[PDB]
Amino acid sequence: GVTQTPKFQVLKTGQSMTLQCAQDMNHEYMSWYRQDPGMGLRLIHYSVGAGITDQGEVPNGYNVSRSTTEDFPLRLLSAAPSQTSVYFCASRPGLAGGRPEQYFGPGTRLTVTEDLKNVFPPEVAVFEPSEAEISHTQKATLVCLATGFYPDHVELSWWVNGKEVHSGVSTDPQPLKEQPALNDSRYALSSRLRVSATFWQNPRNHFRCQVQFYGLSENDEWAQDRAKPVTQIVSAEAWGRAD
Amino acid sequence: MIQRTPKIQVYSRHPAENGKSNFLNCYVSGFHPSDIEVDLLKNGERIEKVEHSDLSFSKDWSFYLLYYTEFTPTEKDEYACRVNHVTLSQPKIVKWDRDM
Amino acid sequence: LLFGYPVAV
Amino acid sequence: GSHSMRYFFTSVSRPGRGEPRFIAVGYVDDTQFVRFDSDAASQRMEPRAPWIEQEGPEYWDGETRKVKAHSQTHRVDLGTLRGYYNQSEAGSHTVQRMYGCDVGSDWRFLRGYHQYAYDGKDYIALKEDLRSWTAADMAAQTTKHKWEAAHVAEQLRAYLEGTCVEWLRRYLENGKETLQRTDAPKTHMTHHAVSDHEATLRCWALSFYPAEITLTWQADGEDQTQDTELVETRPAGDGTFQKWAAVVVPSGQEQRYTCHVQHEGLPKPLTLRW
Amino acid sequence: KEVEQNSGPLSVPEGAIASLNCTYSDRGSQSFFWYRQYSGKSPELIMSIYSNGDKEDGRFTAQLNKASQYVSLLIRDSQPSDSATYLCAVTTDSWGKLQFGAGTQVVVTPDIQNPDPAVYQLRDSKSSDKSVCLFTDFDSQTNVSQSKDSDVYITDKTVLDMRSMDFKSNSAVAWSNKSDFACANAFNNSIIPEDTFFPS
Repeated sequence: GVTQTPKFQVLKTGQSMTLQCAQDMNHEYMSWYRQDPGMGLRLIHYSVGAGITDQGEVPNGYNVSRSTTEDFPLRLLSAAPSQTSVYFCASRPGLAGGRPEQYFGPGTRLTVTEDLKNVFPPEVAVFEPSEAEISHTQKATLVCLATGFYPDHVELSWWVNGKEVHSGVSTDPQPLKEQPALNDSRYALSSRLRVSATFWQNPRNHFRCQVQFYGLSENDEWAQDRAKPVTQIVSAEAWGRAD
Repeated sequence: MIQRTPKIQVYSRHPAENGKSNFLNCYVSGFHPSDIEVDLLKNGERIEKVEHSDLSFSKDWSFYLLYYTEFTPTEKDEYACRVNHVTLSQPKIVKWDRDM
Repeated sequence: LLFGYPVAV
Repeated sequence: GSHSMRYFFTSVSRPGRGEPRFIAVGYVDDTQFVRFDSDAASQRMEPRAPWIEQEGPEYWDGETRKVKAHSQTHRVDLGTLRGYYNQSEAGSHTVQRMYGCDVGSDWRFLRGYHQYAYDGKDYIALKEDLRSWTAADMAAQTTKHKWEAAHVAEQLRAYLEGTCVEWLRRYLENGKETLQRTDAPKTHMTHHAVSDHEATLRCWALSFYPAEITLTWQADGEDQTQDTELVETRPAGDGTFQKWAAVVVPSGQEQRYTCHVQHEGLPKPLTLRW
Repeated sequence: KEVEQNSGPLSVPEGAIASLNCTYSDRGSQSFFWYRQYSGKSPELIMSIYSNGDKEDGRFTAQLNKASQYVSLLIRDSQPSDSATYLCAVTTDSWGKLQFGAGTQVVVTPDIQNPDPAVYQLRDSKSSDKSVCLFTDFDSQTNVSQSKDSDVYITDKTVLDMRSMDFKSNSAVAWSNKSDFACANAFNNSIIPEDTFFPS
């Protein structure tokens, strides 16, 4: 279908980047949109065929090419704090024929910032079920917690005994901003994992809360007593208390 | 490919009443291909202010087209139509018979 | 109103 | 009181002289209301009937767009086709497309169409069921498979059965004082002479609308129709039509003949003497 | 401007029906769609209508009235998984610009055949400077208000589901960094069901 990379990208005002997009359906009509809370989807640029390209509802800040019919690369010359949004690349057959249906690509998230420092990676921490709930509902809820990270580019998951579980997981939809006042406000995210006391009280099974973070590249200049927020996998783990 | 010869018709929009304003038509039809050169004649001289319809065709794919010009007839002022099409070894001219 | 979906022979 | 909407598209290849020609006309019965001509100036879909001048920017912007699409596909088809039959680039070829709908007196759907022609003869057509295609040769088969895979029948039928009739109804109401008018032919007969023996009788139908008409010669119930002369119904230039028929008889056997004028503006089929 | 999806903030219980309305302005529109967008994801085309009428394929039903230029999507049998924001698209031709509606946010609120409101406290390997009150098992009709004291954080409710046990549960968390932290205080801003099991 429609594929696009990168998934997440953090940037500094003035930096250049190109969002990639491809379609394996012999479509002629590709497009690019950006989604923001206050406006929903908004077209930036769009092409009906090869070598054809044209302005949209918001073409200021973006360039775009269409040498081949399968790729449609969106380009940001010098990044800007307003370019911070989610980008979805879509394609349509056009004059090619078939279902007049338009299909969207997975999208890419981008957070721009005047000073490339606030690339705070997360600090994960798991909290063990309570003797009250374990004794009551006969179930055990473990609350994980990723904090101080920025941008809000994280993928958190639960791994028990070397596998990932989705059964009892329920992490927050979209994260919070710790200081709902700040411009470069860091975030915090939560998640839960519910289990039967019989499983939690079993000394030999291990629980791990994994948090993928997306930060700076390994080839990014830096130097302030602190490592590069490079895409890390900050984790937290916990064991049972047959207690 | 297919070739058809234009059926030519030259008449007027209203009863040719010597003196009153009227319109002279030259309806060419059933031709093919589309390229066709049609002109209105007045005493053997090409009339300039001549209008024509948007090329259309019929159920059998033949093309029809109408050429008209406002005019005021007189017992002696001759009008004709001149059509040219590949099917025509030589431009065909058709006078106006006020009866038809 | 014109049909909105032509396709090539 | 049936009505219909038809769209006619012609595209002609110009060997060595640039892009091909693209004419597009849209009718409602025997009346035209829109056009597009690559050769024209505006290069937009233009009105041709005053009641279509009432639609807004949204309409014309859309219609212009779609006709350029239609042009674009056709522009392509000429090259595709030329390949199919492996013809030379030196010659010019013609493509024609026609589609539309028919509604009955109840003004509801009744028929749907879509014929495609190349060099003056059917290339492919949609069957009445709107789910099947009829190919005219081995080349046209390729087009058939190609289209049976893109779902042209599926989308067109939706158009033909739905939006075509919905918009036709809209036009009819809007062109009330024009499209729903039914003009009765102003018939009369004329008599010319060839010699001291044979005369020529000519029946005349004039100022009638729609064009649907059937002028007939008859001999007290017979068929003087094999040896007569018919003329293609011709437009008058003001929205009405004209037509006539004539026969030869020796200045005599002329009072027993009959002309049967049939038109929907006439309660009973007219009959004449002179 | 062009297209209007009725209401942004919306809601609906389980097993019920969800009706989404959409209205477009271009009479010439000929192709209508319905997309589903799960938070942080891409819109997955879920419905296309080409003729005006009722298309009911799947658990979804789509209605199209061209005369009123209105578009529908009724979801019979509500599952919490349907929790997503529904986008409505319309266009004229293969070259027309697809037009979307601001999207109407839908919410499938789970019923708890047996409610058991309570607030528990859970600690973690001390190298972390924070404690958390886990408010769980609320009635589908409870709402977790905001946080008054900034140096104190909040979380918006989330439904958790257990496949083998056929038990789900609503929950939300509270946490922060300072010598004064009460779980009574935690949710001192909302319709906490009275029955709060506050053990310590």
